[PDB]
Formats: sequence, C-alpha cells, structure tokens
Amino acid sequence: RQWALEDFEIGRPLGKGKFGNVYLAREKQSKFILALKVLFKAQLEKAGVEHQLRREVEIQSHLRHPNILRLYGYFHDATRVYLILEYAPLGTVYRELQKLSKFDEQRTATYITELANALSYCHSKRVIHRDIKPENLLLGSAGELKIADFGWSTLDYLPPEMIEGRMHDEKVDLWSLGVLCYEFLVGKPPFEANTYQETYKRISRVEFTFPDFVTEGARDLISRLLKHNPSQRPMLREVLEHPWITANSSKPS
Amino acid sequence: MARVDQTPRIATKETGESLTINCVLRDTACALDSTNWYRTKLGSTKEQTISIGGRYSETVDEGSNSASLTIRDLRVEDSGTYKCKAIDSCWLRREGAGTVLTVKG
Ligand SMILES: Nc1ncnc2c1ncn2[C@@H]1O[C@H](COP(=O)(O)OP(=O)(O)O)[C@@H](O)[C@H]1O
Repeated sequence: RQWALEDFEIGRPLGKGKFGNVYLAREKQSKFILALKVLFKAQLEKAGVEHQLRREVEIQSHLRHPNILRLYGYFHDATRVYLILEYAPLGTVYRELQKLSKFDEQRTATYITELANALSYCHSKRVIHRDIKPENLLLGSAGELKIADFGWSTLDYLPPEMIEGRMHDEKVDLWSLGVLCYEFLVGKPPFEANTYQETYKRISRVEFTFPDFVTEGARDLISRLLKHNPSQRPMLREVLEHPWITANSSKPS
Repeated sequence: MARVDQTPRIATKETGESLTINCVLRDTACALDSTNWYRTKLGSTKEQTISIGGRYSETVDEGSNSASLTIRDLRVEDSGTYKCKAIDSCWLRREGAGTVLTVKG
C-alpha cells in the first residue's frame, strides 16, 4: 500500500456494486481523473470470493491494452480494499443495448474488432477469459470498448465444452465472440429459453436460428464462431480479417 | 523486512531432467496462498502465464509460508526466466527475483 487514500480527491459515486461503491476520483499530484472502487472485506468474505479475487487482481495488474480497463494500483485499510481504475465515462454496453434494443452492423463490427484485439493480446500472454457479458463491458471517452470484470483464467454465455464438463482452452474466447455478435445484432443471446434445462440442451446441441434481417456476411461469421467442436472455430486473426468485419468496422486491428 | 526469497536464482539442466523452484515469504504472518507463476522465453522480455498440469505441478507449505513449482521431463524449449508473483492474504504485492533456466540438449 504505497498508494494511500490521502493521494486522492473524491467526487460523486459512479455506481453501486455488490461489495461496495465506485467513486469518481482525482490523483492529486497529476490532477488525473480516475475511478476508485471500494470493496468491503466483509462482503468479500461473505460471498466466499476474496481468495479468488486476489488471484484475479494479480493477473489484471499486468494487462495493458486500449480495450482492457486499466488497473493502476491498489491499497487497503482495516475494513476496505481500494482498486485504482481507469475511468470509463460512457457506461456499460448492457445499458446501451437497453437504450437502443439492438445495434446496427457498424457498431457491432466495431465492438467485435475491439474485443478480438484485446483477446489476441491476452492470448499472447497465455491469459484466457471466462464468459463475457455485455454488463462486463464499459465504454471510454471515444466510445471505445473496455473489458472490465477481471474475469481471467450465467448459462446463456457458456460454451458446450464447459457445461458438458469436457476439456477447454483459449477456444472458449471464440465462442464468446459468437454469442456477443449475435446478441448485438438481434437484441438477445441465441440460446435463450424459459428454463435452465432447455437453455442447457440448446447450447449442447447448438440449436439457434437467425431473424431474416441478419445479412449473409454476419451469418457466416456467427456460424463459424459457434462450432460445437472447439478446434473448428477460427483464429482471432481470421476474425479480424473477415470480409464482414472489414466492410463494417470503424476501427483497425 | 518482509520479502520473497526465490531459489535457485540460476539453473542449468539437460533435456529430460527436472527442476523445482521454491518461493518463501519471510518475516511476515501474511500467507503466500495465491501464487501465480510466469515465464519469459530466452531472447524475449514478454511474460506468459504458466498453467498447472501435465509436466507442471505445484505444492504449498503453510509451515514454511512457501510455494513451489516443479517441471518434469525438461525440454530445450523450457529455457527462460521464471517468477512467482502473488497478492498475499494481507492484500500486499509479493514477487520473487527470478530463476534463469538454461536447458541443454
Ligand atoms: N471504471 C469505471 N468507470 C466508470 N464507471 C464505472 C467504473 N466501474 C464501475 N462503474 C459504474 O459503477 C457500477 C459499478 O459496478 P461494478 O463495479 O461492476 O459492481 P460489481 O463489482 O458488483 O460488478 C457499474 O455498473 C458502472 O456503471
């Protein structure tokens, strides 16, 4: 704890989380604007996740990429842990989906490009992500996407190999991109059902269909990502080079 | 005076042998219980995570406040610099100084 609370001006709350609140903050020497996430130790130890979180924060502390939320540092006192985070002013992708219902092809392809860029960086360091949900994606000043949950190594977002209790590796991240590409264009994830049991079966048998408005290019990409056999999914390099992606994205690899 | 002592600091092995790396957290009651292991291949500085399984195993000793990594069936491609890094049970950052491994073969 070489950082301390006295190093920061505190402003208004940015939101409330499960184990505490997140505040707008400012580092005093540089005047740099940031977010300060305050975690209550008791809540951590109640959900039984404090040890897991310490492993995840350690991995996060090494990840430096435009589309991954930056962790600048951390410190603590008697009752609280403080994470020093990049400030993302435009909220979550989840809230944007609430406001718009679904995204056009430009916004979708741009978000998928940014995610593929981040995951390629992670794979280069042998880091993989768990499931990726819209609520776990924040938006920066230029509207660029940031992976924000520290989820490094909820049924609707899990791959067949994981719910079938089989072996898994970096290919799970390609499945995640397929589910999100579909959800961005359509407004809901592809295996959604009324019950847990139905959803499970739909995922395991890769049972999904497209609305007629989904274009041929998008259908081709989604169908390639959502293969039951992990080894049949494309490389991230192949996603970034896909003609539907290059025709619609407003950002590069 | 709290510190992690990582040994051995330098190691030379032949293809087929084994290496054990020990990381001991000294002079504190904070627990070294969350260790992640990392490697940087020879010629590079870029750090990659090590997955436990296969040729790689790990043990933890509460009495010595230590974590150990064992690599069996060493290959030439295993050569590089290994480090233990953790956030301990007191939420404090701990890192070993590194093990430079050369495998001939
Ligand atoms: N770095 C940040 N920048 C801007 N807003 C944030 C940041 N982190 C969290 N928020 C806002 O505050 C809320 C806090 O949620 P979060 O920290 O994800 O809680 P939990 O830990 O329960 O997931 C988020 O929904 C988001 O709107």
